[PDB]
Amino acid sequence: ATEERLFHKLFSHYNQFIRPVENVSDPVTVHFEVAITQLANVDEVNQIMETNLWLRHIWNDYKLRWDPMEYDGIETLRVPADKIWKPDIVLYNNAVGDFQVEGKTKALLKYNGMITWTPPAIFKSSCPMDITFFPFDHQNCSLKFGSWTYDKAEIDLLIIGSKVDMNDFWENSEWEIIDASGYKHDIKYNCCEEIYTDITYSFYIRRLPMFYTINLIIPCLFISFLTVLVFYLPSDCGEKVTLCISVLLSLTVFLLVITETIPSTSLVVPLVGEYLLFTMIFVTLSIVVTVFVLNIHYRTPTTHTMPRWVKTVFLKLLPQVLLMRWPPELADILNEVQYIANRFRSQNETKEVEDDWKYVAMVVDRVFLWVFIIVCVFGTA
Amino acid sequence: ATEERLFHKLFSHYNQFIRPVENVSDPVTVHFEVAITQLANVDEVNQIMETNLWLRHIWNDYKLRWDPMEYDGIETLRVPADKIWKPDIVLYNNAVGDFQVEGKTKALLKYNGMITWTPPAIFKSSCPMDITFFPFDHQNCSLKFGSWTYDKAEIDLLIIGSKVDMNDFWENSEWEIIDASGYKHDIKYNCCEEIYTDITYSFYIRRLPMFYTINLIIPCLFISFLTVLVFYLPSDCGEKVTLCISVLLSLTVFLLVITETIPSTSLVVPLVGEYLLFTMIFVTLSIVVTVFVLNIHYRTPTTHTMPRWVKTVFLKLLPQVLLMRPELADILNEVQYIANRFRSQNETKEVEDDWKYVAMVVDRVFLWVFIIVCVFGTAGLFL
Amino acid sequence: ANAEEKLMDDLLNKTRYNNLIRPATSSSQLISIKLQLSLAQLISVNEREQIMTTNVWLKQEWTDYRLTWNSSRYEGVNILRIPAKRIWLPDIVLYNNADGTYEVSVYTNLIVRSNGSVLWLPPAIYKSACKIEVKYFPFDQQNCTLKFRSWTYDHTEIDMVLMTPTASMDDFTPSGEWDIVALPGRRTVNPQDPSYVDVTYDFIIKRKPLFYTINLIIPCVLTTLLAILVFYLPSDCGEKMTLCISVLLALTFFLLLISKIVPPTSLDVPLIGKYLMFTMVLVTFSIVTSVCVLNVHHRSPSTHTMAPWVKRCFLHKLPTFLFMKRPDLAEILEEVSYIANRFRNQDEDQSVVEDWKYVAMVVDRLFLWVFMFVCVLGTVGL
Amino acid sequence: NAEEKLMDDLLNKTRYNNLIRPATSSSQLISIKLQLSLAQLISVNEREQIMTTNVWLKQEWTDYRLTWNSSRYEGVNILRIPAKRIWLPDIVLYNNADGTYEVSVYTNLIVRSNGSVLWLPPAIYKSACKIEVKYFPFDQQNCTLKFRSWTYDHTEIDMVLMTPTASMDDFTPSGEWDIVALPGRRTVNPQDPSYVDVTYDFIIKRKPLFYTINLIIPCVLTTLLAILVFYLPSDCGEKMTLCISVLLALTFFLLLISKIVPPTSLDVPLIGKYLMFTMVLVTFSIVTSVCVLNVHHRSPSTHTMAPWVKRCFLHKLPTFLFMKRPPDLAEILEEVSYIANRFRNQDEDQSVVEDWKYVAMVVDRLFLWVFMFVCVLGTVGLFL
Amino acid sequence: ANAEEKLMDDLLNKTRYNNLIRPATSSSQLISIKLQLSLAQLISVNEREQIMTTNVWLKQEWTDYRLTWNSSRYEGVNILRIPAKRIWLPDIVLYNNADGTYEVSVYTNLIVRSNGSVLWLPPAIYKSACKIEVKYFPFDQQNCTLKFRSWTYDHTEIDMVLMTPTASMDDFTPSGEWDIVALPGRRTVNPQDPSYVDVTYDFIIKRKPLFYTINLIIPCVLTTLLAILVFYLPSDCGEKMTLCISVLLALTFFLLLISKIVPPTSLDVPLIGKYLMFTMVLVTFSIVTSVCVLNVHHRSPSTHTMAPWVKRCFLHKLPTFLFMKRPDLAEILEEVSYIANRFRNQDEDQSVVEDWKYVAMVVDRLFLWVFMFVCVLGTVGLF
Ligand SMILES: *[C@@H]1O[C@H](CO)[C@@H](O[C@@H]2O[C@H](CO)[C@@H](O[C@@H]3O[C@H](CO)[C@@H](O)[C@H](O)[C@@H]3O)[C@H](O)[C@H]2NC(C)=O)[C@H](O)[C@H]1NC(C)=O
Ligand SMILES: *[C@@H]1O[C@H](CO)[C@@H](O[C@@H]2O[C@H](CO)[C@@H](O[C@@H]3O[C@H](CO)[C@@H](O)[C@H](O)[C@@H]3O)[C@H](O)[C@H]2NC(C)=O)[C@H](O)[C@H]1NC(C)=O
Ligand SMILES: Clc1ccc(OC[C@@H]2CCN2)cn1
Ligand SMILES: Clc1ccc(OC[C@@H]2CCN2)cn1
Repeated sequence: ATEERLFHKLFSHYNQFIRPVENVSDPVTVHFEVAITQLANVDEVNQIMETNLWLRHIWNDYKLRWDPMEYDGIETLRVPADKIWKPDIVLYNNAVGDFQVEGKTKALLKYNGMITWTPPAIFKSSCPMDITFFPFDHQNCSLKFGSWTYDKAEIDLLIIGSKVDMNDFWENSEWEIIDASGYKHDIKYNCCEEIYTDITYSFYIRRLPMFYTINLIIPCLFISFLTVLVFYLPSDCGEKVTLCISVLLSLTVFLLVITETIPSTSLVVPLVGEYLLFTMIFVTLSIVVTVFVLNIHYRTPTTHTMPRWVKTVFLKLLPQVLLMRWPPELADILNEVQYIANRFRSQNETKEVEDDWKYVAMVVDRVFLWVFIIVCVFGTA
Repeated sequence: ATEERLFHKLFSHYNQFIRPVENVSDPVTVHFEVAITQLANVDEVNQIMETNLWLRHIWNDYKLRWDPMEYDGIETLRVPADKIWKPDIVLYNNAVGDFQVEGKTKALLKYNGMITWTPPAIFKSSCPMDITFFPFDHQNCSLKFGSWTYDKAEIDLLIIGSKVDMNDFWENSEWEIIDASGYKHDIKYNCCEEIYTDITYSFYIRRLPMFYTINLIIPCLFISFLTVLVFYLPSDCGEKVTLCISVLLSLTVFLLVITETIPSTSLVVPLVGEYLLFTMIFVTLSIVVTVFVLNIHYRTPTTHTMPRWVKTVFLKLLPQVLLMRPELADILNEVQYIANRFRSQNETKEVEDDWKYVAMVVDRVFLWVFIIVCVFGTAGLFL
Repeated sequence: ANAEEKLMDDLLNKTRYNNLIRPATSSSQLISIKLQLSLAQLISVNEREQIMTTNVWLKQEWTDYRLTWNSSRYEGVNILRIPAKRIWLPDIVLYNNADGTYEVSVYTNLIVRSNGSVLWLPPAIYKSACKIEVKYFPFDQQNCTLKFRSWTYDHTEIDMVLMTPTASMDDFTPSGEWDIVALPGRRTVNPQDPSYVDVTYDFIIKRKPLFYTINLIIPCVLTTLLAILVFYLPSDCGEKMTLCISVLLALTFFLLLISKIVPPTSLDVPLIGKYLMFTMVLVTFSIVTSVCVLNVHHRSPSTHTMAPWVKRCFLHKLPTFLFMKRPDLAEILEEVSYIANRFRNQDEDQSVVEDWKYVAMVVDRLFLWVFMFVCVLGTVGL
Repeated sequence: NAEEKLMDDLLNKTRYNNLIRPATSSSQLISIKLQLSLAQLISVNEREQIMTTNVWLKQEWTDYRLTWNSSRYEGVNILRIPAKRIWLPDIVLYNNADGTYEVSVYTNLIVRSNGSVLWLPPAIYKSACKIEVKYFPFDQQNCTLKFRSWTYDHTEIDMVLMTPTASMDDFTPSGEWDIVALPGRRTVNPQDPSYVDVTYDFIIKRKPLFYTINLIIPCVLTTLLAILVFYLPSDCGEKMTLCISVLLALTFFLLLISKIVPPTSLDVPLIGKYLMFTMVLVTFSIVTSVCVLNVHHRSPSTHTMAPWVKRCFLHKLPTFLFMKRPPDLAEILEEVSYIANRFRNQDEDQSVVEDWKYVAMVVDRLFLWVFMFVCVLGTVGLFL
Repeated sequence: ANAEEKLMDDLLNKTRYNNLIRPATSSSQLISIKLQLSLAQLISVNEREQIMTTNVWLKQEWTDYRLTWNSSRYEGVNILRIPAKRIWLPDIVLYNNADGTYEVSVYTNLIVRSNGSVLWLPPAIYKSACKIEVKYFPFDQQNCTLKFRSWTYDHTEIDMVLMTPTASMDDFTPSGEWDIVALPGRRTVNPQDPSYVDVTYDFIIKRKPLFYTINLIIPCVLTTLLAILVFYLPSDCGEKMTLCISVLLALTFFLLLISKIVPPTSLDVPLIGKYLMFTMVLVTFSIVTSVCVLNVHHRSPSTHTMAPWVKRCFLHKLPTFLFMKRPDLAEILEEVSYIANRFRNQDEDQSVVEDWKYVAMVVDRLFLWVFMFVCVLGTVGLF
C-alpha cells in the first residue's frame, strides 16, 4: 500500500545521466555474463553468425537504497529500465543492423542498490572462415563486448565465470558446440588517449557431415569411377564419345554447385576444389586420347601408309610389356578363272593391313588405361 | 480567430474513451463502405490476396456540435483522427500482421456532429485457392470486416450501397474482376456471450488465359504429339531410344515446373496434372515396347529358333487384320562345295528376314493401339 | 453517457490507480492467470526452416481488487471497456519465438466486470520453432509446441493455470495440406526450482499425401522400373550406353529435388531418400557390367584367343542352368581349289566369331537375375 | 540570438495552431507553386510494372501569419524552421503501389520577411505504369507521375505549375535508359469542380545495347540450323540428335524470354511469335525427317513399289528440283550355271534398293525448298 | 554531490542553454567543423546492384562558446560527458545512400571539455552507391566514394575541414576477398555556387584473383581446346555432331554463369564475355562445315557424278599444299565370263566410292588450318 510512495520518494532527486558514484574519481564495477539460447544459423557465403543471447549486468549503486522498515516488507523492487542509469556495453564486431541492445525488460533493484538487468538480444556478427577441409571443418567465431564512450579509468569491466552457461540451449541440427570461453583484454586505441577494457566471447563449433556427404561426396566419386571405363570400350561399339561427354558435363555441374555453396575467399583453396579441378583436367585429357584413337581404328591402305617403325613398335615391344599376346577353249577358261583367284588373293592381302591398324588402336587404349588407373588412384592418395 | 475559440470550446472537456450516446443504452449506428484502388497480386503457391482500398466510416457524435450563427469557420473542422472516438473495424481473416491500418489522416466534422473518416489501408488477406481447370480457373477471394470489441447491442454495423465502388481502379493485366458484392450477417461466437455483427465483401475474379497458354499448353501438346512417331521409325537406323528418352525427359521437366507453379493443396487434382501423369505413363510404356522390338529384330537362326506358332499366327493373321498385305572328278568335287555353300547361306538368310518382318508387325500393332487408346481416354479426361 | 464519464474519471483518477503494481494485499497473494488458447487458422508449416505460423486468440482472466464500484450509485453500468494501456497486465508471451521478438500483437480494449474481473483477449499471429521429423515424408505426423511464459514476473508473484485441457477451434477454416488430430494442453512446473512456470500447447498434425503421391513418388517408381531394360537390349543395337546413362542422371536429378523439401540436418533421412541411393548404386554397377559385355561381344579370332576353360563353363554348364540353349586342266583344278579353300577358312572364323556373340548373351542373362535378387532384398529391407 | 527572439514570437504571438489554412475569407484559394527535380531513374522493372525514382518536390506558397519588419531584430530575414510547426498542404503521390503516400523525412522550410515559404523535401517513389512491350529489343513507353492533395480540394487550394518541364540539373545519367522529354501539365474538370492535380510524364527509351547484339543473334542461329537438319544424309545416322537439340534449345530460349519479361497482358511481343513459328516449323521438320528415314530403309523383301511412285518420282519431280541421277561335264555346267543365275538375281534386288534410296533423296530435297520459302514469306507478317 | 551533476545543473539549465540555436557568436562568422574518417571493416562489395557496404567511424569536432565553466569553482572534473543529443549538432550525413532515406546515425555521447570543445565519434554502417566497372574481370580494380553534406545548414554558415588527407585505418581487420590500396580524402567547393561544400573519401580496392582463376578461367580454356578437336575425327564413327553440340552446350552454360556476376548495363562487356561469343560463332561455323563434310563423304556413283574440276582440284592440287600423300565347254565359258565381268564393274564402283572419301578428308583438313588460324589471330585482338 506504500509501493507508490516509495516510487515517488525514490524517483524525485535522481539524475539519469550521472554515474552512480558518491565519491567522484572512483571507477564503478560492472559484472558481465552472457547466456546462449539458440545458434540460429552459420552463414558461410556471407560469413555471418546469428545467435540469441541474454546479457547480464550486475553493478552496485551508491544510491537507490532505503530501509526495509517503515515500508513493511518490500525487500526488493522492479523499476523501468529507462529511469535508471545503465552502462552501454556494445558489440564491436557488428555485421549488419544496429549496435545497441534490444528489449526493454525492467531491472530488479535490490535493497542495497544492486541492479540486475537481463535484456534479450539477437546478434548478427562477423566470423572469418577456413574451408581447407570443407566437408569436415572447424570454425572459431568470436564476440567482442566493450563499453563505447567510457574508459578504464571510469569502468572496471570484470567477468563472472570463464564459461558461457548452457542452461537453456535448443541444439542446432548441423553444428555442434565443442567449447565456449571468455577472456578480458586491456587495449589502448588510436585517436584516443586512454586505456579501454574489453571482453571477448569466442565460440567453437563443429559440423555434422551427414547432409554434405551423401549429397556431395558420393556422386563425385561415382563420376570419378566412370572415367576409366572409356579405355575398356571397343572402338566399333560407337558409344565411345558419349561416356566422356556425360562425365565431363556431370563434373561441370558438380563443380558449379560446390563453387556456388562456398565462401568466395581467395586466401586458400579447399582440398575438395583441388581434387575437382584435378579430375576435371584429367577427364578433359581423356577426350583427347579417344579422338586420337578412333582415328587410328579407321585407317586403310588406300588412304594411309604404315611407317617402318610403327611395325616394330606397337606390335612386338609394347604388347609384350602390357601382357598382350598376338594371336583350244581351255585357254580362255584358264585366264577367266585366274583373274577371279588373283582378285581374292589381293583382297586378303589388303585386309591384313586393315586389321593391323585395328590392333594398334587396341594397344594405345591399353597403354593409357594403366597410366590413368595409376594417377587416378595415386592422385587421391 | 474564431476557429481557435471553436477548437478550444470543442476540446475543452472531450474524452476519447466513451461511446457518444445520449444514454447508456443505444447503439452507435455507423455506415460502412469499401472503395477498391488496385488489386496488387493473387499469389497462389502461398495463397494470399493483396489489395489497396479506402475504408469509409460515417457516424454521428453528439457533444461535438456548435452554433453555425454564433461562430464563423463553420460546417467544417478537420480534426486529427487520434483525438476523437473511433469504431474499431478490423479485418478478421488476416494472413500476416496488419490487423488494423490506423494511420493519422484527418476526420471531417460537420456542424451537426457527423464524421467522415476515410483512411487508406493495404490488406494481405488470405483466401484459399481452388484449382481444377487451371489455367482457366475462377476465384472467389473474400474479405471480412467486424468490430472486435463492441457487440450488436452497442454498435450497429450498417452498410451503404451494395458493392465496392470501382471509380478508382487501375485495371490489372492478369485478373479481370467480374462481380464484387457485399452482404451482412449476425454471429454468436462460442468464446463470447452476445450477438456480433460483421460485413463481408467477396471479390469474384477470373484469370486471363494467354500467358499460360503460350508457355504451358503449346509445348506440352507438341511433346504429346511427338511420342507417337517412335513406332514409325525403322529398327535399322538406331534412333528410337534417343527419341523416347528425350520425350520422357521433357515431360518430366514440364510436370515438375507445373508442380512448382500450383499450390500444395491435397483436396482436388488439376486436369493438366492428370493429363501430364497419363502421358508420362504412356511414354514409359513405349520404352518397354521399343526394347522388345529391338530384341526381336536382331535374332538369327544360329542363336534363336522359331517355335512354329509365332510364324503361323503372325504371318497368317496380323498383316491381314492390319491391312499390311583322275582330275575332272576332282574339279567337280571342289565346284560342288562352292554351290552348296551358297545354298546353305541363302537358307539361313530367308529365316533371318522372317524375324525382321515379325518386329515390323509388332511395331505397327502398337501404333494403332497407342493412337486409339490415347484418344478415348483423353476425350474422357479433357472436357 | 453521463454515468460512464464520471465512473471512468473517478475510478482512474481519484485513486490515482497506477498500472505498475501487481494487485496484492497479503504476504504473497499469488494472482492466478487463467489461459485458454483459441485457434483460428493454421496458415503454413515450413519444413525447410522448421518454422510454423498460426492465428490464435489468447485469452487471459485475472481478478483486480482495485476496480470494484457499487453499480447502483453509478446508475447501474455493470460493465466497462477500459483500453489496454491503463490496467496492470501480467505480460504473458511466447517463449520459443523464431525471429526473436517476444511482444504481443495489437492492443485492444479489455472488459472489466463489476466485481473486479478482467477478460483481455488480444488477437495474435505467431511463428513458433518446431522440430520437423522426416522419415516417412509423404505420410508423416508432426508434433509442434507453443510455450507461454511470463516476461516480467514468475512464481512468488503470479501462478499461471488453465481452464480447459485442450485448445478451442471456434472460427476455424480447414486447410488443404494438414488436418488437426488433437490439441492437448499442459502446465509445466519443476518441483525443485520454484522460480519457473509455463503452459505448453501441443499442435499434433498430419499431412494429406495426395499431392506428393501424384507427383514425386509415382515418377520415381516409373523411372526406377526402367533400370532393368539395359540387360535386354541387343549388343549390336548400339544404344546400350545411351539407355543406361540417361537413367542414372534422371535418378540423380530426382534425388536433388527431394533434398529441397527436406531440412538440412544430420539425424533423419527419408525412406524415399534412401531408395534412390540404392538404385543409383545398382545403375552404376549395371553401367560397368554393360561395358564389360560390350567388350566381350566385339571380339574376333584375329585379335583375341578363346581360352579352353571359357569354352566349357559358358556354352556348356551355365547356359543350361539359365534355361537357354541354341596339263591345262591342272591349272583349273589348282585355281578352283584355292577359291574353295579360301571359303573354308572364312567359315571356320565366322563360327569362332559367333561363339563370342553367344558368350556375351549368356553373361547378360546371368546379371539380369543377379541385379533382380538384390533389388527385391534391398526393397524388403526398408 | 535574434533567431531565438523571432522563433519564439512568431509561433506564439500569432497563435499559429498549424491546423488552419491562412485564408482571409472563405473563397481565397491558396496558390501553391510546384516543381519536380529528377535525380535518378533506378529501375523501370517490367515484371511488376513498377518503377523507382528519386525526386525533389519543390513547393511554394504565402503565409500571412509570418511577417516581421520595422523593428529590425538584429537583422534577420530567414527563419529556417522544422516542418511540423506550420501549416502544410499535404500534397502526395496518388498512384503509388506500395501504399506509402507522404514524403520520406520531414525536413526544414524557409521563411522570408514577406511571408513566402519554400520547401524542398526529398522522397523516393514507386509508381505504377502500363508497359507496352510489342517491340521488346527497342521500345518506347510513357510513364506518368500524379500529385494530389488528400485533405483539400479545388475549393481550398490552387495547385499551379512553374515551368512546363521537370528539371534535370542534378540528374545523374543512367546506363540503362535514355530520357527523351518530361512534359508537365495540369488537370481540371468543368463539371462538378472539386478535382485539381498536376502530372509529369517520363517518356524514356531503352538504348538497346544489351538485348540487341546478345539474345537476338542466338535466336537466329538456332532458327537457321533447320536447313542444316534438312541437308544431312540418311546413312549418317545423326538427324535425330540435331533436330531434337534444335527444338530443345528453341524451347529453352522461349521460356527464358518469357521469364525475363511477362509476354502478354493484351498483346504478345514480336519475338515470342517468331519463336513459336520457328518451333512449329521445327516440329514439322522432325515429322518429315522421321518419314524420310522410314522411306530410306526399304528392300524388295518387306515393301513393294507402286507404279505411280516410279511415275511421279525419279521421272518428273527430280527434273523440277534440278537433279541429275546418272558324263559329269553336264553336271559341272549345272553347278556353274546356278552360281551365275544367283548373282543375276542379287543384282536386280540391289537396283530396287537403290531406287528406294534415291526416292528419299528427292523427298528430302523437296521439303528443303518449302522450308526455305515458308520461313521467309512467313516472317514478313510478324516482323514488318 | 559529486559535482558532476552540479556541473550539469549549473551549465545546462538556470542559464538556459539552447540546443536549437547555432553557437555563432555574431553574423558573418562560420563554424569550423573538422572531420576524420576511420575504417574498421569492409563488409562486402556488390556488383549485381552496385552497392558497397562498410563499417566506419566518423570523428567530428567543433567549438561551442556556451559550454564553458570554471575548473577551480568545481573540484576537478575537467571533462564532462553530455549524453545523446542535448546540445547543438551539425547534422552531417552520407549523401549517396542505398535506400535513400538520408537517415541519421544513432547518438551515443559527446565528450565535452572545459574550453568549449566538443568531440563526437558515432559508429555507423553505410551502404553507398558505387559505379562498378567490369572490363578486366576477374582482375579489376574499382573506386567507390562517400560524400558527406550537412542535412540542414550550408555554406556561409559552416566550414567543413579535412583534418588529415588520408583516412585512418587503425583497428582494421582485413578481407580475404578485396584488397586496399589507398584512402584519399578531398574537399569539393564551387567558386560560383555559394552554398556547396562537402568532403569525399575515395576507396581504391584491388580484387584478389584466386577464386575465379581456378574456377572459371581454366575450364573455359579446356573447353575451347576441346572445341578445336572436331576436325580430327574419321567421319565413320557416326559421332561427329555429338561433340559439336556438347561443346556448344558447355559454352552456353559458362556464358550464362557469367551474366549473373555482371551488372546489366549497356556501356561495356568483360574481356572474358566476348571470347565466349567468338567461340560460339566459331563452333556454329564448325557445325555447318561438319554437316557439309558428312554430306560429301557419303556419295556413290549411283547417285552423284564427280565433275572434272572437283577431281583436278581436290585430288592433285590441294593435298600437296596440306602435305598429304596417298557346246558344253562354250556354255561353261559363257557362264564363267559373266562372273568375272561382274567383278570388274564392282571394282570400278569401289574405286569411285573410295575417291569421294578422300575428297571429304582434304576438305576436313583444309578447315582445320583455317579455323585454327582464325582462332589465334582473332583472339590476339582481345588479349
Ligand atoms: C580462436 O581460438 C583460440 C583458442 O581458444 C582463442 O584465441 C586465443 O585463445 C587463447 C586461449 O584459448 C587466449 O589465451 C588466453 O589469454 C589469457 C589472457 O588473460 C592468458 O592468460 C592465457 O594465455 C590464455 O590462454 C588468447 O588470448 C586468444 N587469442 C586472442 C587473440 O584472443 C579464440 O577462441 C579464437 N581467437 C580468435 C582471434 O578468434
Ligand atoms: C463466394 O463465396 C461466397 C460465400 O462462400 C458466396 O457468395 C455469397 O454467399 C452468401 C451466402 O453464404 C450470400 O449471402 C446471403 O445468402 C443468403 C442465402 O444463403 C441469402 O439470404 C442472400 O442472398 C444473402 O446475400 C451472398 O449474397 C453471396 N454473394 C454474392 C452472391 O455475391 C459464393 O459462394 C461466392 N460468390 C459468388 C458471387 O459466387
Ligand atoms: Cl475484451 C474482448 C471482449 C470480447 C471479444 O470478442 C472477440 C470476438 C472475436 C469476434 N469478436 C474480444 N475481446
Ligand atoms: Cl564521445 C566519444 C569519445 C570517445 C570515443 O571513443 C570510442 C572508442 C573506440 C573504442 N571506444 C567514443 N565516443
